[PDB]
Amino acid sequence: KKALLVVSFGTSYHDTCEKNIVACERDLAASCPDRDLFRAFTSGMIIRKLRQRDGIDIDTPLQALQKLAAQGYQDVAIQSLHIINGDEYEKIVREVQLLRPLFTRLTLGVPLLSSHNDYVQLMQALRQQMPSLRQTEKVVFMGHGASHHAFAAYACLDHMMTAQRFPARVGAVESYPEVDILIDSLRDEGVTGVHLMPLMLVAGDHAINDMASDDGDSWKMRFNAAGIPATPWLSGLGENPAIRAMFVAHLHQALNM
Repeated sequence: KKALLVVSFGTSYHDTCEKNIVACERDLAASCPDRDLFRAFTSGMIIRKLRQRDGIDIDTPLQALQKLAAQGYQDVAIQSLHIINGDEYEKIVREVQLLRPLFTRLTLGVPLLSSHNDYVQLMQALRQQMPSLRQTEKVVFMGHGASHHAFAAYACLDHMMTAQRFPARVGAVESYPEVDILIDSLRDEGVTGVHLMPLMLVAGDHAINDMASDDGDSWKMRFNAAGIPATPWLSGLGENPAIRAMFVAHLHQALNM
């Protein structure tokens, strides 16, 4: 009796959830034909909202594993759908370690950016969702998170793209790298237009409001005011099959360790 537990931050937006979370959940479940698929969200705020508005009861990672032990699952494999290997992920690391004694085997895969090779692979994956570019055009990715794990990861990715001349740049909403610096920089280089894409699992309010909207504080209005027309592409990273494949590869690395 084996289980597969897929852990996300969460979203209360059904459509982007279905397109990213569920799509990742499905591929992960499908690569484990002998496991039952279970879900857990981490964000209390999202859990409460789905409960009050939809009647949906989403377990936390602690509630999910306790219910799995009560159902007789002795071996549970867990994959978290995080981009950053940081604070959210370490919280799941602790909770898994705590509840380990309830099971014969508990295994946990790691977030997207957890080694040099993940950065390499993630940049290959991102290249698959980028539209055809004019040479004065670039794609601009919008990350989220101000922790030191998150912004260093965004900077590093920007550092690698720039060095290798990948036709994209990475910024982080209200974090680093800063989009105003990026805008200045792209303007001084002669950038003609940009494609804004979320560097996030799902397209939530950050992507809808801060990245793509018509509010004057959005990244696309600020690119436009700098004379660099911006076209928003509201899709989470879960919609990209190359990213879903990285999640799968991480689940199987953990199982194989």
